[PDB]
Amino acid sequence: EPPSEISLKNDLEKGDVKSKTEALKKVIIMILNGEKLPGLLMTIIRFVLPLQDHTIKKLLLVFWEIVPKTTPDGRLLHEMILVCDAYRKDLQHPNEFIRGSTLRFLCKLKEAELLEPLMPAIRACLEHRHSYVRRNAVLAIYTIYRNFEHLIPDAPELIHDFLVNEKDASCKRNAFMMLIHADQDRALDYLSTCIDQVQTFGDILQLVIVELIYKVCHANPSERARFIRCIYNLLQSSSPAVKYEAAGTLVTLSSAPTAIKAAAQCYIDLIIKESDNNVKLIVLDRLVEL
Amino acid sequence: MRILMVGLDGAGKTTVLYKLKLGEVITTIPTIGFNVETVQYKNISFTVWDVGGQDRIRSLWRHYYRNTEGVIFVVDSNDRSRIGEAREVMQRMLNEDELRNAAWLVFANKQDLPEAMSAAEITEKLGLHSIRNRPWFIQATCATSGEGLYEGLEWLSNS
Amino acid sequence: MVLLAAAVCTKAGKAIVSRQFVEMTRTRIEGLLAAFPKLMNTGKQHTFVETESVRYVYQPMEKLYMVLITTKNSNILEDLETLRLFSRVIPEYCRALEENEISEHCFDLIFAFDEIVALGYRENVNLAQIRTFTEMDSHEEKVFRAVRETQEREAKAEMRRKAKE
Repeated sequence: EPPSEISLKNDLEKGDVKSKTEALKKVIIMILNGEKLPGLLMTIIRFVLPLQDHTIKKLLLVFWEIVPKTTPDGRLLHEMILVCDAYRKDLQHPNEFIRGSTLRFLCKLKEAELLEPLMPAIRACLEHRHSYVRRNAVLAIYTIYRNFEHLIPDAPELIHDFLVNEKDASCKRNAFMMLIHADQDRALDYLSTCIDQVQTFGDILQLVIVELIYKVCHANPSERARFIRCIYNLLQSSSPAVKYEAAGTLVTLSSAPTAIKAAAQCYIDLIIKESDNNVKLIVLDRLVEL
Repeated sequence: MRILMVGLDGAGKTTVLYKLKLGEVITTIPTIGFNVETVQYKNISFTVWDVGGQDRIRSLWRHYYRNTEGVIFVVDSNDRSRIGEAREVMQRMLNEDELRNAAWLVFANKQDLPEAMSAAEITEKLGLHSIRNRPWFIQATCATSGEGLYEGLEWLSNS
Repeated sequence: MVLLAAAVCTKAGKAIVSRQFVEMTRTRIEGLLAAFPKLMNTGKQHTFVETESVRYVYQPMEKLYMVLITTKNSNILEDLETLRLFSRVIPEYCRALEENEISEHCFDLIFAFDEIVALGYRENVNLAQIRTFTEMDSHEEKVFRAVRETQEREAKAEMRRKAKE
């Protein structure tokens, strides 16, 4: 009549965490199949709200994440609210990495009854001086925006003002990515502002705007000058990325004989400079289109 | 030992707890869930579930239906409200058998906080007067008071 | 995102490990991909192939392939750095090379994907430093000693209160 589920249970005792680790791996593999039959849940439940083992928690957590959670128990196993309060604390945790890590997870996470006061909780965490933590919120939020955008409704602006408060490029970059997805307009307003400053700045964020601008014109234009003013500055162009895009965007925008020429040059030099052949071909392909 | 703090926690039922644990107070949202601490004595380390007796959480505790070893009832001694009603619930604990494996303490908390009943008055009222197949000495705390508690407890692990 | 999955590959027709940024489907997207990869399509050499607007990006590193996939345009170099970069990282991450070591440090490795790359963004430099961020921290400790201690005092004191009363 008895089973090795139990066999694992003693091991855990035996080691502690260590044995459990082993158990996680096994479980994992077991999990990996799909497969498992419940009961260890209880164990897990028992020891884990009163236990640390951070790594293990990380394993555990992730396991929860990858695995379902709207589990035939509910929805939730049904404790998805209670346990969380420790976790919420952790999420609260003064302990910034710890929160950040959670957040990382959290971006992956999407479990609602738990979320609601964690909405409050998160808000606090944004304030924490760590850009890692804050950045993590940007993903997380992104995750909300599809899942329950509304959950938070005032956000697009809130962000946008936030940007104002902000200055970490990494976070900014992110900020843009999400911001346009929420609404371009805010980005644009800012865009107006930024126009001169751009040149000074780091690429990655710059890139993101290039996509956005594209979609809108085919639908409707009349907008140019303000852009142009900048755009000309962009006709410096110099990173291999920048250049790669820069001619590419241009064509998207224009095809005047003068335009034709501008881009063309960029290529030709580029090529000449160019080394990865794979690359070379690619531009051709564009060219082939052209 | 598994020691149980039930009733709706957020009232400072949890305060009662936080006061033990750090010395502090409810600096949490009023807390439905398991709150866990281990307290070590006789080095039985008492694992305390301070759990709100709020709706689900009261409703659902079956995995925690296992076998008890210690009883705190943390009390709003201003509550003198849900207790009869409680008595009415409480029977089903009585009707549990896991529940008869603990020599316990009801703790009257929240005394300063408004008032409290006759130690007796309560005793019938939750239905408490009636036990014996578990010990049943009585101990008042408050939640800004409580001492000699430990006498209560002393007997209790050493039952 | 700029990558819905990173899968690290071994020659076997099979990719040694993988992670699914986003779940929905089943492996058949991933499963199918795995199959195709194993097959290689007999194709001779070339470290890149994109077909049908899907980049299949790989790097043989030995008998191993590290693979990334994408469909719409990218700036190459960056990318390369990564493949290569992977090829810098592993003996540190999971220990050297042989599946097993990795098999033990799976968690570490997956963690590295996330860590390294937040949705197709090159997050940092410095591997050790990368360790640092979590399961290697600092704050928590600072807090703990003081706090734990404080509580402990209350507890100690409590021990007396308890003890006598």
